[PDB]
Amino acid sequence: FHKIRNEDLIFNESLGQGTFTKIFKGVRREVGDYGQLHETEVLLKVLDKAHRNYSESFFEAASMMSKLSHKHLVLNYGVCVCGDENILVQEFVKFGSLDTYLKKNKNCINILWKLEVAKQLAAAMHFLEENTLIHGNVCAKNILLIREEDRKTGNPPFIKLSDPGISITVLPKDILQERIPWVPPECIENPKNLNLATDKWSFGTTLWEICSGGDKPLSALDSQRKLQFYEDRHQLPAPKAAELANLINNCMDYEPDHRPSFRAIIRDLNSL
Ligand SMILES: Nc1nc(Nc2ccc(S(N)(=O)=O)cc2)nn1C(=O)c1c(F)cccc1F
Repeated sequence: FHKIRNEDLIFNESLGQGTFTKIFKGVRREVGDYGQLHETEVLLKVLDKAHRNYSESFFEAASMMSKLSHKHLVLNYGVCVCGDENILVQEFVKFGSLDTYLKKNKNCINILWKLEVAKQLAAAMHFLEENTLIHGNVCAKNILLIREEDRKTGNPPFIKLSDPGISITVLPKDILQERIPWVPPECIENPKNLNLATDKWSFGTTLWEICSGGDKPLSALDSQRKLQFYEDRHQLPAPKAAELANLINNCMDYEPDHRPSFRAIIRDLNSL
């Protein structure tokens, strides 16, 4: 990972929180191509000092996303570990997280938009599966909108997948339970069961989000009732716009070995 100096980073407005992290929009002063000076918008993820003991996992996440290069994977510029800080320096995606966008733009997102976004995410996950690289936290909040759909020029929307953050393999059990139903049942049973099939399940949950105008599945259930939801083998209800409900349920198969490959997922999406 490229080391960025604290003096080249300016912290601006807060953009919320992650798991044991605080998030800020910022600026990186840098020498760019041809020796030109740039002051570039960046996204700064800051591990909580009180949780410094997660630093390794915190950075492993980013390392995962930077192992390979792909048009649908967020770019990491580097890290800042000056002083007592553990900072990830990431590309700033103009239009933010997909769940927020879906909530704010419900009455203007049709099935074609959601189908294109789903195909793009499936392409990213197929790229990861071919490379046998586990993401571990596919969710609408970790999908970032680079470009809005412009039906006046035919331009589709364009999305990227962000980093998964601290792995579910080291997170406390109560956080994992709160992450039902993105975390698959075999990972509630044993977080060391993290596997490629995990991302197929979570991809299903993410499709549910995309089709549900940004609602969170099972948000009305507390952690104990989410646990029991998995124990009684329930599936998510079909979204009102149910065009993708069969694919959602096929991805959210309680048998991990039965979840379809992302190539079959993509064929399914293209058939619609
Ligand atoms: N890499 C990245 N870029 C952005 N851009 C962004 C974020 C929020 C807004 S706004 N005004 O709240 O709607 C506008 C632009 N986010 N981002 C992330 O990794 C990220 C994430 F994945 C989840 C949550 C927060 C994040 F910050």
